Amino acid sequence: GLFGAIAGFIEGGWTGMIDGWYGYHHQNEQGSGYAADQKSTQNAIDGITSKVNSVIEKMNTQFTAVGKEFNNLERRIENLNKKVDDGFLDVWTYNAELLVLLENERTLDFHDSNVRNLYEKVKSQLRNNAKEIGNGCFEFYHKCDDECMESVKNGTYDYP
Amino acid sequence: GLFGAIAGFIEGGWTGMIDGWYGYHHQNEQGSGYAADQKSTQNAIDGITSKVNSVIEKMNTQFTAVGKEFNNLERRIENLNKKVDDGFLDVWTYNAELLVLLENERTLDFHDSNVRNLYEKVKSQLRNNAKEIGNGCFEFYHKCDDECMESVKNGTYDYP
Amino acid sequence: GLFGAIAGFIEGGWTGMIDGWYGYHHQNEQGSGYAADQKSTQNAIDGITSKVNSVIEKMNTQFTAVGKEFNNLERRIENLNKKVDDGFLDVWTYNAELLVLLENERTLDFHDSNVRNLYEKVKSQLRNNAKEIGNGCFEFYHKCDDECMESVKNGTYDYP
Amino acid sequence: DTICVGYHANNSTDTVDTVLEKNVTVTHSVNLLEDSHNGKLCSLGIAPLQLGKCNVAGWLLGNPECDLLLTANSWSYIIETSNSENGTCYPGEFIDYEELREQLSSVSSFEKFEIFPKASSWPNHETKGVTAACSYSGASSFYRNLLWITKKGTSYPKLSKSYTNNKGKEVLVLWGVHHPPSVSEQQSLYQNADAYVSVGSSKYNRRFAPEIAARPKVRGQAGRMNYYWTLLDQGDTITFEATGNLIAPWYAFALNKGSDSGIITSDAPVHNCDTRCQTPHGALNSSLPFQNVHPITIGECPKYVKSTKLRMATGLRNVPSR
Amino acid sequence: DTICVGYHANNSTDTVDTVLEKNVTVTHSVNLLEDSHNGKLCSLGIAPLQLGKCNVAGWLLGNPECDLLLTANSWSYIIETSNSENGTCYPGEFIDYEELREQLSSVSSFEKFEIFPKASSWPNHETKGVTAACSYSGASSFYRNLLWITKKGTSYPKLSKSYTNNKGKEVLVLWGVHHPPSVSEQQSLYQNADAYVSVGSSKYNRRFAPEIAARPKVRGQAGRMNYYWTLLDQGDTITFEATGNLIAPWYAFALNKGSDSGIITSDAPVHNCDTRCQTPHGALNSSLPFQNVHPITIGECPKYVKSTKLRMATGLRNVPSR
Amino acid sequence: DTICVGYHANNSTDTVDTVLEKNVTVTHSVNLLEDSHNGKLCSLGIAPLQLGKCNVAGWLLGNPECDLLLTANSWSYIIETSNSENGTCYPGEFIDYEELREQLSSVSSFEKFEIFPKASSWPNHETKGVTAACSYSGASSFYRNLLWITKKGTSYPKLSKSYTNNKGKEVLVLWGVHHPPSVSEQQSLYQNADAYVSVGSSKYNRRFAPEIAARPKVRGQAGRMNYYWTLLDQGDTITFEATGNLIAPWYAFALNKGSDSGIITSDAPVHNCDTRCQTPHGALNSSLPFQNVHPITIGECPKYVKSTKLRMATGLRNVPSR
Ligand SMILES: CC(=O)N[C@H]1[C@H]([C@H](O)[C@H](O)CO)O[C@@](O)(C(=O)O)C[C@@H]1O
Repeated sequence: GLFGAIAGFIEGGWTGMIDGWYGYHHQNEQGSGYAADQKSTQNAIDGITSKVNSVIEKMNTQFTAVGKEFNNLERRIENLNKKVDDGFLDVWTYNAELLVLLENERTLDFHDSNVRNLYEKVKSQLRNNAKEIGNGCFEFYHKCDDECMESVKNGTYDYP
Repeated sequence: GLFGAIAGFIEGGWTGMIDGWYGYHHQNEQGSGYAADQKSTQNAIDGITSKVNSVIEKMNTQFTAVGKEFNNLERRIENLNKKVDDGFLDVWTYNAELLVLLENERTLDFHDSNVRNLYEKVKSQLRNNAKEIGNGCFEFYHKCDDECMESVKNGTYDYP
Repeated sequence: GLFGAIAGFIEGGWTGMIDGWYGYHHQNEQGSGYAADQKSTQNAIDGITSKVNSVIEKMNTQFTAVGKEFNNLERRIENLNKKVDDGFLDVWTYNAELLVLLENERTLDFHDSNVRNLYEKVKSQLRNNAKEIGNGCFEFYHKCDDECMESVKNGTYDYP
Repeated sequence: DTICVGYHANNSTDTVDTVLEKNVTVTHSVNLLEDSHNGKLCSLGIAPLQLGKCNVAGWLLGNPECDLLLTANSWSYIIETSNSENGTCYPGEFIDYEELREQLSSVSSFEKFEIFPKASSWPNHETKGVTAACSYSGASSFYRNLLWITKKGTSYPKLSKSYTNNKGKEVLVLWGVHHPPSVSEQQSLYQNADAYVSVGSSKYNRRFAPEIAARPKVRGQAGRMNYYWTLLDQGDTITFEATGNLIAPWYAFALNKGSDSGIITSDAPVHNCDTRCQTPHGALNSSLPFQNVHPITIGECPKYVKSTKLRMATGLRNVPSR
Repeated sequence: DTICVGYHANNSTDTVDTVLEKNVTVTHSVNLLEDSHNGKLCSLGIAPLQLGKCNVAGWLLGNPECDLLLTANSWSYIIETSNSENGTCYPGEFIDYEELREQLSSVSSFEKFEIFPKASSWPNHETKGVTAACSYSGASSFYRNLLWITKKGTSYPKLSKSYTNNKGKEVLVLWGVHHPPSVSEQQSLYQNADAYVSVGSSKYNRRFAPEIAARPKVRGQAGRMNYYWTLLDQGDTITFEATGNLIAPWYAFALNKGSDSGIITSDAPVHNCDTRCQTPHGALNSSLPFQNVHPITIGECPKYVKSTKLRMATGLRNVPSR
Repeated sequence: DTICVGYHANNSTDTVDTVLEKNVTVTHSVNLLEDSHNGKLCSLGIAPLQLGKCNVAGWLLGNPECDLLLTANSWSYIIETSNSENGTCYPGEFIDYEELREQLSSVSSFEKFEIFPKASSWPNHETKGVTAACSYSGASSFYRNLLWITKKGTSYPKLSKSYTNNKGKEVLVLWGVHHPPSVSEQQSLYQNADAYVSVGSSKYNRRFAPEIAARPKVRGQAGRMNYYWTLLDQGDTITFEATGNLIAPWYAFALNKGSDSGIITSDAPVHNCDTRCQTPHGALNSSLPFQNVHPITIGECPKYVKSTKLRMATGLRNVPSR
């Protein structure tokens, strides 16, 4: 919600858009329907994948036995051990909990940014050839056939 | 400052707006004055509260005695103990110092975002019915009575 | 790429702008050329410097001998020691790897934000006195001499 | 007509650090660092054991200077002060002492009882075992919980007494072994030059010989005394056999160990306040994640940290503009 | 004609936590927390040693109840169950036991051999050393790997046997020292009241005396037995000399220690599945960074954590708003 | 006419990793990871003690091969090389050795002095105590700091010497106890078959018996020697009594312990450079937070990390696209 698009000025999502994360709708006299934007979806899929790999795999791991056995005259060194185990417990629990919380915020905001950026890429091409009717929609002043919609999606629009 | 609103294109803050974090000013022939936007303020108050709770309370804590007593022929194990205590000191000091620094940056940027988003929610409603005079102000081309201001704040404006 | 400017709607960078991080181009009948925006460049240089100092220097460091020597009947306490050393290895490796990854994302986004913000500072001054021709460029409707460009860079433009 | 968008400002002088900028004034903040303490030593639900002029050794053994103490019922941790010297008054080594201190640091039931009554248990032997090293009100005395058994005029017969644990708790039994400085002093005390002390239970078996050796005087004594202990299990039976040198148990303790804890050394006053976290300088009223009061604590404590400020912004950048 | 910009939604009910907001429904997520286990005890490439009704001591010594066991070849860790009591059957102390357990927890080659054959090595001495404490099928017996050497009718001559290590591995040698309850029992077993046991190698030298002392009966025995061990280096030579009380080595073990490991206590079933990470309740199929299954593990393990949920968003905020 | 907004680019090939993207070229960066070392062993303000062909034991005891050494004044840490074998030349156990090494690893004042002069202190006894095990230039010798006291023709009288510490520092006193292989060798060396060695001070009391036992030859010796030590407090008085087997102190050391440190094992050259952080391969010029040079260090060190690259962007994404 940091970029005001997802759940913001674009009020809802499309369950109808099954082939990707971000995309377009469009309505013609030749029909209508959904289409994902491959470039940004694939970029996001790629970025988020690197993110998950980083969190999962940058974790270094040493072969360790952990358990220790001390007799009833070694209580002090038994408690040192407990202190170590408990210390790492506290460190890992906290930084794990907060790592997920923080990365989760960042991830959702990342998606929000991609939607706002995509919306702006369209707005920028169309300029005053369409009117921003709100909710992420542009209404063309001219007549926009299938080849022309394809150009807006391509990023090829070309018209003052 | 990441979203250029707080301390940016809206140059300063209002000590006159006492009933919330973000809001409006407005000026009529029926007078003028401040008013907080309850929705975003409450949303921010909620979000920031969750943030503080997370940092304060996700911290797990184990009953631990910490002190150890070793005799003058147990120096090695005494230093192991010192190594453990000192190690956690270094870990906690660093990740605490940087956690505050990082979250602080994020919090301020969050507030900045909320102001820009609010400013855009207005801009978007008014469209060409008012002129952006800068510093977060819109000057109406028509005549805007109390009920009408209330509509802009409501998000109900309704007029081409 | 979070603010869609660097590598986005401004497609490329200028190797020709040697005196700073962000800046302007401009083209006259008196010639053309690059110029860095000193305020934002210096602000970024300052911010990023503080960032690097924080990461490098908030790190607390204790005098420690680390090495321990245990005989062949002290195997348990030798492994406790190994557990401690290995535990901090895992902690420091992870939080270091992820700290660089996360701060790197944030740094690049910071630069992106500064370019978008600078672009908007210009857009805001010029208003309808120039046309947004895309790629970060504005084309004046009037005639813009050196003093006048200097005014836009100054933030002094002044004209409806 | 107009409408402006804008944000809050106030007279706040709260200042926080960010990653890009230092000393940034904000409208609202919270402190994350506990940096002050109680000034007092408190309870953990339960109150601490105060030893005052004594230490754990002196307390357990019954140093004559510790009579005005006995306050044991149950405790959450032990407190020793900088005035805690009266402990082992007859010079010697207290075996596995740090270990015993650790295991005794939190006890949930603790009652002293007469394991071997001075009167009835040692016929054929003595009871003039006192020393100027362990003196009360000027006169020579001895530990209240131990008995210095000596020869009854010219003869120290092999002694043998046993105890069966029926307290339904662990029983802590302490005893001593005397090491005379010379071979002739071994004679005048316990007659038998070839002497031994033997303790035995289900999980304890040791023999001791008198380590007769020339050494310097400590507290006016060239002799030494070694202190030993053990935790007698319920239903078990410890057994004492000796031909000399046995500083026998007089009182033992029946106890219920909770979970371990610690000993704090501090001259801070003890109060009835309650706390989840205790440090030597005072208790932490702590629900914050970090503290910089003291690294060595007992309880559920904020993480010790070397920071001096960890202020976390909750409000926005404060820009009042006058 | 219209073109709209928009984002995906679906019937997902996945829910994640963010820093600003809780319980946020998202279109896609991954779990970062391993929170379930195998139910089984597995291999680490190699299989674990199961002791079953025995424990390490009983196994090594040859407690008569452990005959139906001997399955040693090589193992990655030791498993003991809650039914693991038959170990030291004759009461006494197993010296440096926890240490031996740790060093024996993962062995890469392990073969039992007859160090000193019962038949040929002890002429001039006995072989009726059995006890009701160590009994098989009702009859009194003794450890299978140790020999209770006693006097041959009225005479216990100074015995002296040696062994040179030629296995090309370390050899683990165990032995015992008997402590009679009385001075007369010392007589009827080993004649010589003044008795000693002496073990010696390149890096091991110790002498033992019989600690004759009155003590309670454990498993019907008032006597005690102390168990000792050592790791004999390749080419080295351990030597045994005694005038009584020697519970001699009969079998020793030649081994190759890998790197250390651990012992797990668990009643979970052993299977042939393979794992990189083993916990007492089961194995973790773990490639995730964190787990909350169990703090005490063996292998390459995700970090133990006290969380109950660590779901990480990959998708966007889901608002199906149809 | 047209003004443009834009950003810097250059010929930089610096490459950093982000959370979303790998191998991203940027205009400016800094390294956070120290990944190289000095090649040298340095000082910590103060210089290290080099033992060279000796080790701590051989140095302290005065192994005859360590004469060309004595360079003690004060040091920040000890260095041993892979050529450090001449230490305990007469076979035996150095008691609490690792502990002594740790406590001696950094000393701020250290002076050798003659505690008991060979000439004057032992009338009634010998001084032909040498051995082929401890030889110099082919001939049989002995430790320079210890005296092998033997019987003066057919008689070893009970010896008794004392020392009072007046150095105004702690005094480190070492001594030995000889364990002959046979009962007859105990005779020809110290006459008295029943022999004892007794050391005693304010906080040290021990007795030793000759553990006469058959064992293998090490360095041609079947006998053994146990080495002991203690830290004599200022004003205290250690006392030696013996009837044989005492390998007496000849030289002791008066020292001032600083704070503890460590021992590094390395064949790297020692130089006069200065460092805050020392590793076995070399010193780290380190003011960076992390290093991957070596886990085992002495001093104020960057955190050891298993990374190979920790490059932190300071500049922007470098996009020349021309
Ligand atoms: C009497 C004496 O001080 N030293 C002698 C030792 C010791 O008798 C043995 O080391 C005891 O085990 O033996 C030698 O064969 C040796 O080391 O060359 C001759 C040497 O003179």
